[PDB]
Amino acid sequence: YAGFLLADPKIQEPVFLVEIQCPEQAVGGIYSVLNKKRGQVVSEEQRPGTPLFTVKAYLPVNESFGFTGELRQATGGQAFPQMVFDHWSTLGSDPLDPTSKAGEIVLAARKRHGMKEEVPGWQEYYDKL
Amino acid sequence: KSTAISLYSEMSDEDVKEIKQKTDGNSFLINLIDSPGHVDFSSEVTAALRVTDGALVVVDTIEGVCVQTETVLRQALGERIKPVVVINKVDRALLELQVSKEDLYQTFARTVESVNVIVSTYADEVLGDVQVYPARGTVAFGSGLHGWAFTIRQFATRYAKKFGVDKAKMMDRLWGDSFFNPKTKKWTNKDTDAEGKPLERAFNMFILDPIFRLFTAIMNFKKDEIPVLLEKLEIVLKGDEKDLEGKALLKVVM
Amino acid sequence: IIEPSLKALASKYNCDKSVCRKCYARLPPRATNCRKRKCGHTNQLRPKKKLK
Amino acid sequence: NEVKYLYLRAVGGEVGASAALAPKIGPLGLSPKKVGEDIAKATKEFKGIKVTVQLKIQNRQAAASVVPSASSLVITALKEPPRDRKKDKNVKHSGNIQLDEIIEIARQMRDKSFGRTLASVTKEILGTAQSVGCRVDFKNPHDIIEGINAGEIEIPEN
Amino acid sequence: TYMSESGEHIVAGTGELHLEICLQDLEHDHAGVPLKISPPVVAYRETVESESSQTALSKSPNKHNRIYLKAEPIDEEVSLAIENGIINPRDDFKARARIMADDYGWDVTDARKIWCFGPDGNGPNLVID
Amino acid sequence: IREKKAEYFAKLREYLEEYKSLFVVGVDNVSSQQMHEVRKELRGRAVVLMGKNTMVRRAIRGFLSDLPDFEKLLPFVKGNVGFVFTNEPLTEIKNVIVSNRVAAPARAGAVAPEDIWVRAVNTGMEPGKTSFFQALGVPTKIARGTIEIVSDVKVVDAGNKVGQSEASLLNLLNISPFTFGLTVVQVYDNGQVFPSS
Amino acid sequence: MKYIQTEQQIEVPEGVTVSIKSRIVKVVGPRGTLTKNLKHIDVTFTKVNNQLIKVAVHNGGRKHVAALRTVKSLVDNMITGVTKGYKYKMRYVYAHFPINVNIVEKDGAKFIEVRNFLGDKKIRNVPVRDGVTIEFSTNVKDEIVLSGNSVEDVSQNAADLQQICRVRNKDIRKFLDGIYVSHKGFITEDL
RNA sequence: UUCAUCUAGACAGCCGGACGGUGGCCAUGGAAGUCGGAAUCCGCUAAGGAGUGUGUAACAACUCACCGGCCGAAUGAACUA
Ligand SMILES: [Zn+2]
Repeated sequence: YAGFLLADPKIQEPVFLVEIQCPEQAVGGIYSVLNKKRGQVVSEEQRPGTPLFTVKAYLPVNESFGFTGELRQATGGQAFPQMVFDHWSTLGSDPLDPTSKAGEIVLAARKRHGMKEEVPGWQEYYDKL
Repeated sequence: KSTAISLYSEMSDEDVKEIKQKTDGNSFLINLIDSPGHVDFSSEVTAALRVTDGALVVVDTIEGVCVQTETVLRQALGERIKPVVVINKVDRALLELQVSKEDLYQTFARTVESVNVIVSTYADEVLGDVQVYPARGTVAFGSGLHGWAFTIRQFATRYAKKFGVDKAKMMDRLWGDSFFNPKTKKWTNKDTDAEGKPLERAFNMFILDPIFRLFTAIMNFKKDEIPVLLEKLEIVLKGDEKDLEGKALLKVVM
Repeated sequence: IIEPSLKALASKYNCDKSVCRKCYARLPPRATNCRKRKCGHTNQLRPKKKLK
Repeated sequence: NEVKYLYLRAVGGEVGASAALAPKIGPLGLSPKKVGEDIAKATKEFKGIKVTVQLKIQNRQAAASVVPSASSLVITALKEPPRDRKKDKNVKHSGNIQLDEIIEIARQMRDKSFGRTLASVTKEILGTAQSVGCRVDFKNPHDIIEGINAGEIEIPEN
Repeated sequence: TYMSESGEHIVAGTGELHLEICLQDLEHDHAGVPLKISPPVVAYRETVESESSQTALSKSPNKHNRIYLKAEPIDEEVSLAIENGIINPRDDFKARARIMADDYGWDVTDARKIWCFGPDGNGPNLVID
Repeated sequence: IREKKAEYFAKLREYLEEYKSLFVVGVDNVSSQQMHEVRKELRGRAVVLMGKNTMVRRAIRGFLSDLPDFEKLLPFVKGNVGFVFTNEPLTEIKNVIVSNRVAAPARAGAVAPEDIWVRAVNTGMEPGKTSFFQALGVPTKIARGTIEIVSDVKVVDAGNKVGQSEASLLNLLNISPFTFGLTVVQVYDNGQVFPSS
Repeated sequence: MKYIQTEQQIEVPEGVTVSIKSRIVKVVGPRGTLTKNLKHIDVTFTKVNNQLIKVAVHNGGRKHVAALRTVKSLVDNMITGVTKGYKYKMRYVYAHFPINVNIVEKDGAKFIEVRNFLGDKKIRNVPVRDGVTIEFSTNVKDEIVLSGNSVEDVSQNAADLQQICRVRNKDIRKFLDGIYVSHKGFITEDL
């Protein structure tokens, strides 16, 4: 418990791999949409004979609620998603600082877990000697 | 829900002899499932799509070929399903836009050319000829709400009973560059300016003309025009349904 | 729908306008100064946002 | 017979992906792998450096041909190790390629140039090289134009 | 429909309204009893993103024993190997360490002194003596 | 400012005293690349330089003492005219300038010169552009995965300007109702001017 | 500033005769006679040769002298307004519902009818001022013809149908429907 | 008040060109004038920025500086109270 809290603790969140069968005009929203929900473009492709793309992307599960509808709302219903979890990404922001970017979900995790308000720092769990 | 419904239709020799199908008998039995078209019910239809070989893709003329229309139509073509295309809500197009003779003809062309692009873009290379053609009789026009529609092949026969006209090639004559050329009685293939007063098409001249004239009687509630044309129109009425006004007289007559 | 030429014709009157920071009126020809006295004929203009 | 014509920015000597060809060449009924194979063959010795790839289709034959590019060809000559995307961002380029090397390419360029004199073509082609910012013969590329204007780099217009 | 890793029945559906009407059956048509709805919580993972700048110390309740440890960010490839069976807990020492030392660069000696895998004996958390 | 125009005055003087004969090039509707290809071809043969009509008109006034011949051609110097000095056979120079043409595309706004036709031709075009074809209201049909026109139609009349949509359709089929190139109105030769024709 | 003398010229073509009182301007031509009252302007008219009229203001300021050219535009528009006329072509703009236009009479006022605009059931009746003509002209779909001698009269009414048909509490950038001025020219073609 | 442009045609106005090298170096999945870091080069030049905006995901298709056709005498910009 002590040793974890001295080595720059971080939290890692699961990442979907999402691939989209979308036509040409509506793909532009995805690049706009993803950077508003931290989505990451992996690769673009088009099926031979049809004009629709097939574009693969990484979206953290965090920003993945209601995502298709706004994708449906942004694309006029023309884009169609296929959704699957791929891997985990590490949060760049500190999850120890209560006012940090990762420090709100963990505080919410404290809210849903019943734990204290303060997060255990490395000062506790460690007998200084 | 997607439940099959039973539908039974007898028919006479002239229309069963004119059937290019591997089959035998005089009876046809139609089993139809009404899947809901909501795109978020895309799984109730994908099971529903598989169970059949023909699919009735209903398309609205006002909104045109919409986004979800394309999607399920591509889904049907994924299974190699032969489609029949029916456009509803002509009454909407004939009462909201009031497109008189050519715009209605042109708008139909817009959609059918649009859908023909889709079937030519998504025809699998085992059938090839899944293309839809109003000339081939796979496209109808009518009002689902009011419960009336027509087919060119059904309409193609109605004329030789009074003109003695050929049937084989007039079914594909109703579309494209071919013009009835009234005042001359010749199915010309170009306007040619008619030496002045450029001449009309057979489609506009023959089929839509009675339709729009009846509306003028009906949609303005013109009591003086109903009885004369209906007798020319070889239809019958009932003892009491004659006494119905516009937007409801139209329903029963067609 | 509207044919593109007619759409441009109408938008020249409906969208191709400017706005004063202070008085919000839709009255440029191409103006550099507002015509209203409530804004004091101020020169602070923006082009009216074009849809999408 | 349709002579279909296209360009690329595929990097030399590194197999060009069909993923930038399948959108374009895929529609025109072509096996991507074999037509792509032609691209790699046309780009063999150009290893490391992007260059545009002329491609002439004479009835479904991918005759790709690297357009010899002033920027690209000079950078090949610098001897700097072929840049891999991963390796480093915006690697600068400083090969000491001689001015005499340039005039050979200028003779490769006058057909695609407009200068009255062959020296004027050198002004142009170095002007493209001037964009790149690489060093040439331990001197400012711009002064070569001025030096040429000063009658110093006399070009054998033949 | 299925259960999350934290013991909450996580129903899945096509779109936002589809959940409404399908659930609308539950209280009224399908099940017939009123229940509540909440967004499913995303299960995070905790890790380090540094190399344990300061050495961890802890004292036993009797203070006779002391433990000195280090924390290090095991890389994703080892994590990928662990979860995909490349590094098998059931395998024995002098064989399990060979592949990951050979194909992941680890040191011969340290990889031999693996005490256990955690949690559950096959997780991605590791102890090195 | 003044120096360059005097420099231009000097530049005209030099050509005025280096080429006995010249062409009066009509520069109506000349694009920029078309100029580049022309000056590529005339290399060695001719020189091309045009400029301000007033500067050209003013410069000769200071040159008229040495060059009083150019008086006769001035009332032919009207509008878009330039100067092409050369000492090469009459027939050859005229044809090559007026032979090399460019099938100039139709940009939206340009007046339709004459009635444009669309013919029942096989487009050989990928179907995706059918929407573009539909936009102009062209009856179309898909055979061999390309659009094919059903009927010949006079799209627009002679006169009325080509709209944006029409310009889009013409550009797609490489149809271009515009032929653009360098013209020549007059010819000055050893102090004897006559129309080019 | 106060220019001592500033004037503009007003060409009189062959078919125009101008009767000018103190401020009562009367232009007489082939198609009729136009009259306007300018008692608000304080200008000075002078006939030079029956074919040029010089209008000058003495000791006029920037505010004062600017309106003089306004008068010349006013008189010139009268001159061309009685000779070439002023014609306004009006185009119907509609996305789904075509705007239904009629000509109707109420107490003998030549009311122009707008029905079914945006599907609305109300009747727009706009009186036609004297001298302005309404024509529905073929060969351009859904366009009416607004013609009359005086530019002020035609454009005020040509505009007024535009304002009654503006969309409320809606994004006008998407609802382009309306009846919009298409051309402002002269009744005589190329003249 | 200052600084300018100006019959060797000032400004406004209607029209044309607004190239090629050139998808300038590189990046981002892709970037081609325009998410950006970078150089502000050369030829033809009547003149054109490795680009002022519309613009696509990129393309592309438009467009402006820049300069030229038509008219003719003044005009521009920044500051003062
Ligand atoms: Zn204001």
